[PDB]
Amino acid sequence: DPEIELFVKAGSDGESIGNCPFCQRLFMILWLKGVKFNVTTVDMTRKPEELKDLAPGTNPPFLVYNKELKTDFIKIEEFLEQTLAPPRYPHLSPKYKESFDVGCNLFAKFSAYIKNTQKEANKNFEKSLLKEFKRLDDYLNTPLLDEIDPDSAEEPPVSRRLFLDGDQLTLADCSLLPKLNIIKVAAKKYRDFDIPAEFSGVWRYLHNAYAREEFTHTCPEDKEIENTYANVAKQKS
Repeated sequence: DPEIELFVKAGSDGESIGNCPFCQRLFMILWLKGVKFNVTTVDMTRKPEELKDLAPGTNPPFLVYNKELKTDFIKIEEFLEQTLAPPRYPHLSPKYKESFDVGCNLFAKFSAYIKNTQKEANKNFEKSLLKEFKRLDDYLNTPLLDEIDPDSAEEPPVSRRLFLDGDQLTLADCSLLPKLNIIKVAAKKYRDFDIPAEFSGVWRYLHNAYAREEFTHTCPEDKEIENTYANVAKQKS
């Protein structure tokens, strides 16, 4: 294997894994590739010391691959998917771009919702979030074009696939799952929001996903997520 060290955001104690969904994204990618790697946390309250190195534009997440520094979010993902490739490593890119797009819109609506300072606007922001969850629910319940149901074969009426793009974890899941974890924790804490039980596709996905260590063991403690929104989630009225 190559020498890989992933530098992620440290939590409140300056040591634990912090709330950083792109850090978690990269953590999951490395785990799913099956490559040997280390994860080091960076205490962003001690930048002069922790930011070694440097090149001032270096900020977590960043990664050192055989001594080469790699930076800037998606560029790191692209490099890893390219370099850790078959025959030796598994291909993780999803077949369908839509598997990405459904996740980015959802997190944006949550962000608007959790940052809304006007309690009187809560109904609209909540409806907005729910509508995007319904989009995700629909995506997860609608069979993909290449989908073969294990029990009923091709062209099934409803989807029972495990994950966004099929039955294997892909980059699309590495993007969305950390964000879904954030939404679930933060929205419950600060808006008493639960993801509706009626969204059976979303819940099927969550159950499948929380059964995979690659996701659950890369999550920060819930309180790190709660800490992120402690100030911005305060409302007028």
